[PDB]
Parts: sequence; structure tokens; C-alpha cells
Amino acid sequence: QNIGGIFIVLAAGLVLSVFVAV
Amino acid sequence: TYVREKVIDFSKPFMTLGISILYRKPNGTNPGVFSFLNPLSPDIWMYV
Repeated sequence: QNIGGIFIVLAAGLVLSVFVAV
Repeated sequence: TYVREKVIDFSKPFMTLGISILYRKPNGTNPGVFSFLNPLSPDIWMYV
């Protein structure tokens, strides 16, 4: 649980992945 | 020793010696798959 701080910065793309839909 | 010479007398020095260390061999090993985790949290190894 040290560098999980980046398993969570990871999310920024899985959040960004939504937009091109239209 | 000299102190012991200072108090009583021994024979001549016939079985000569000199201080030295004793220690394990030790055959310390932990190879195998159970070693490679170390650079990273075994949990974090799973999240990946």
C-alpha cells in the first residue's frame, strides 16, 4: 500500500476513457 | 597471561595458540520464487 498512490493516478485515464463516444 | 604470571607460575609455553573467532558457516540461502517478490509488495504484485 506504499505506491498505490499511482494505482489511483491510474484512474485518470479510465475516467478519461468516456468522452470520444460522441 | 602476564597477570597470571604475576601471581603464580605456569609451565613453559608448550601448546602455543592465539585467539581467533568462531562462527557459523552458515549456508544462508533463500532462493526460489519466494524471493523475487521482495522488490515490491506481494499485494501490489497482485493488483497489477
